Amino acid sequence: MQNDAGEFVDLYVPRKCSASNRIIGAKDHASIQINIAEVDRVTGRFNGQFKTYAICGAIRRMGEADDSLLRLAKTDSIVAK
Amino acid sequence: AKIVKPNGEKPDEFESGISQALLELEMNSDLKAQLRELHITAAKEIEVGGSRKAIIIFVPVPQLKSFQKIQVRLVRELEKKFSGKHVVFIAQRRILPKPTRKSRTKNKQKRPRSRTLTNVHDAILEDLVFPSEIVGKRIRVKLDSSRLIKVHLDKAQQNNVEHKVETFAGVYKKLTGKDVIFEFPE
Amino acid sequence: GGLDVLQMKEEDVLKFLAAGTHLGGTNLDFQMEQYVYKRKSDGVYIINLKKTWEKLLLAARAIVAIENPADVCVISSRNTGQRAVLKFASATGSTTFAGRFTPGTFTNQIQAAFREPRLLIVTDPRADHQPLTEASYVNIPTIALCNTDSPLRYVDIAIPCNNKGPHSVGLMWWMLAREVLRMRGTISREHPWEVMPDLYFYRDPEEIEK
Amino acid sequence: VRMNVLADALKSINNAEKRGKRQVLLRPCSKVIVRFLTVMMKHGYIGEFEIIDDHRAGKIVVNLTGRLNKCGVISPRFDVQLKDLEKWQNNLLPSRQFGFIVLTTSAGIMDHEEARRKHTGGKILGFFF
Amino acid sequence: GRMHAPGKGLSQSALPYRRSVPTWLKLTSDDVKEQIFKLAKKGLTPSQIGVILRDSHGVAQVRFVTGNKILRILKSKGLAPDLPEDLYHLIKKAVAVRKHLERNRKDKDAKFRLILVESRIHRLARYYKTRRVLAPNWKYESSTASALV
Amino acid sequence: PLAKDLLHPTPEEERRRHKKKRLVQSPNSYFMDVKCPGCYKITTVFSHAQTVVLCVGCSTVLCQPTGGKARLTEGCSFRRKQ
RNA sequence: GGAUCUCUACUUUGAAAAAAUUAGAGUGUUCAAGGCAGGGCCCCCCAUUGAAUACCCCAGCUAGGAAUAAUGGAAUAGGACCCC
Repeated sequence: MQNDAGEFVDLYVPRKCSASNRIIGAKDHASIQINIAEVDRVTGRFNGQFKTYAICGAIRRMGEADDSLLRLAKTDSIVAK
Repeated sequence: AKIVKPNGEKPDEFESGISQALLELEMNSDLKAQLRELHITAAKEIEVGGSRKAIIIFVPVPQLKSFQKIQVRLVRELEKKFSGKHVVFIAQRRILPKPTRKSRTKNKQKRPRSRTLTNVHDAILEDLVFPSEIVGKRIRVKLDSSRLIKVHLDKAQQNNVEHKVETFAGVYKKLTGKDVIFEFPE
Repeated sequence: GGLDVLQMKEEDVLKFLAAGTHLGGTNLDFQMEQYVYKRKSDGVYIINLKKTWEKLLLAARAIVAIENPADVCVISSRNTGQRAVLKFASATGSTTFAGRFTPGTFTNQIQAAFREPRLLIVTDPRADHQPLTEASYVNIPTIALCNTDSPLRYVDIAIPCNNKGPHSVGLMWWMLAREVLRMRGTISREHPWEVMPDLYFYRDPEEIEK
Repeated sequence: VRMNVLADALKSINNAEKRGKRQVLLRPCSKVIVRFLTVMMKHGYIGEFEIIDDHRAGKIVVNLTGRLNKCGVISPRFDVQLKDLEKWQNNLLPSRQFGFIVLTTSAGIMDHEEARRKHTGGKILGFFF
Repeated sequence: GRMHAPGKGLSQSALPYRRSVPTWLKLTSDDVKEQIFKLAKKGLTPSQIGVILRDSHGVAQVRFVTGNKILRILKSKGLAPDLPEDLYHLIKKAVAVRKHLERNRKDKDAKFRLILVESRIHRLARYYKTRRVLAPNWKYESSTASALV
Repeated sequence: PLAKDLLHPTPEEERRRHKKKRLVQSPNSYFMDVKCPGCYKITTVFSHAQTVVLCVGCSTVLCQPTGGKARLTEGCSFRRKQ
């Protein structure tokens, strides 16, 4: 949100769920922001780069948290098809 | 015969040249008795993707089904006279404008569904791929208003039209102004 | 792991067949139907070992992403995975709850046994439902060795395997411990790991003395 | 029986959206639905959709972007003039900053903002925000 | 569901997408019309004619080999019956129920069905009068209906 | 099943589901060339014959009407066409 | 009250309409409720001194639009155009 003059008036921009584009509320304790490390092409060791994914509590409680991360890993070329 | 136009107009060099190839073919082939009773209305050559061109031989609607029985023979024989030119046979259907409340008329005859733009454009799409057959039809409405039609042809007869899918798109875009991509599902 | 060096070799698939990691019981969860290959004639569901390897490395990537290894919690309530998670915690450097998970360990701050990890790893989602449900009140992710008849109520990385069975569960904890160490600067990935998969196998008290 | 097929289309979208789905299949296809889904797509609420064309009413499969809160219809389909349009905006739209009321005017099926610029009224199909 | 009974069963035909005759069907439009005329003369309703052509002659759809439906083929030649087939079978059933109802007097189930059938007869005949298929003076009489079947 | 591809389903699901609930409805029936063991003429017979089909100008019976598909007589070989 | 064809209800404009009232423009009755008057210069003149404008359901009238919803057109054809 802006103030029609370039002034961002939102005190904090919440994280949207990487699986359902849902706003992760400040009191959504079941929410998860899991990091998935990236490996090297030639040796496959941890270099320091990782990928961030946020899944809200509703998707996680429903049981579609592992399928969402699986599809998100295939999109970022983490796990094989 | 060779060509019988509805009005008093006369064909040009190219339409007469195609008509000459039809009467010459019937004289020295087994298509003598079949090409004497049939004729064409027009024949327009258009360009396609790249440095290639194709022709569109128009046939009257009552003579369409009789033209399909010998199209598999006419296509192979006519493509020998024009090597790098594909041939198609699409009927000449008339599209009547829908009755509005401004065009002054007296006794318009209900404008049958066969003359609608939707029925004509779908009929043209069927005659354009006559060796194959439309098994399915999708409409990929993209993010903007521009859509894309996805025609699903038969798995059989694929080795005959696998190279004409580029010409079918150019012909259908020239006559109707629509984007069509052809697929062969199983 | 989609590269060429992150593909399982012949010696890895032989251990899965010897332990029984592909056998997945008679029941099937609708959330695990993508990890099962085909049901047998005796009702047993065969778990795809290739998809297990992909979820294993995906699980190992999240573990290495945790800077402090102590922030990883490895909970196993059943006796079949008690000594397996203890050797896993020592091989990596993570915490563990090998006994009975006291309710309120993650929520009751004034409690003596209070531990707030960054990544929870349970053996059986059904048998360890209390640590999973309690970890939902906090922002603690979950990596679970999920069988076919295992609910994914609070599972974030479901590892399809035969969680029940001494040789099966002990191998999975040994496989994950090796991949986590291989992704670090500890194992060369060319020489086989010195630790044998029999160190993670739970032994009944009747067979220990012999 | 199946009356007001536009209601069954937007109800299917609104439900599938809250379930977290990515694609929703609409059983009956209609030009009123396509004109409604195009306005929702031009403002960035739904993605692309393939009009599956069988030799019947036809089906549609719409992609969902997770940006839609609720899409519904106005069942009686009242006649909205250019003066009474402001009253419908306050009741249906959740805010004066977003949300649209899809109308049916002589210039075509469009939202309420475009009806103000073209200076024309008509009937009300529904809303989305 | 049904009109006069509960039940949401969907047991109907599923016509294919391809509106074309198969290549193995060599019967032309004239051959199919000759088969219909022979079958329509011997007292076969348009429903029964299409069944024989489908199961013995391979004619999957008479509408595809020809340009008209089975009833329009008979209506053009003049072999269509006076009253439609569906309305004829509803009256045929009502006479059979009423004949059973006058012998068995205390079968309240049959008396209940007679109201259901006669309700379908009046609404089906009402549709035919709007389409000018039946004369405006047409009326189903429970006494004189037995001579029409 | 949160993100399921509804446009390109596997042929195992389209073949399994009901003929009316498919993406594009298609009949589960077909036509066959029933060959009588005695004679040699080929007769196209619908799968669910629904009628007692016999050879034209003969005596042998080809099919029997049942609840679903027709029960062909013994020895009457057939082949489906497309 | 299903889908489907170029992709008289509805809608917009105009005409017409008692004022008062309501909304509202101008204006220091000492302010205000109100009024429709009154302001400026040394026998007048300037501010064409002002005394606006909006609203007036529905129905009727008029001119555009043609989406949406009804409705009609050729089937026992001499149906539409010609021929003449």
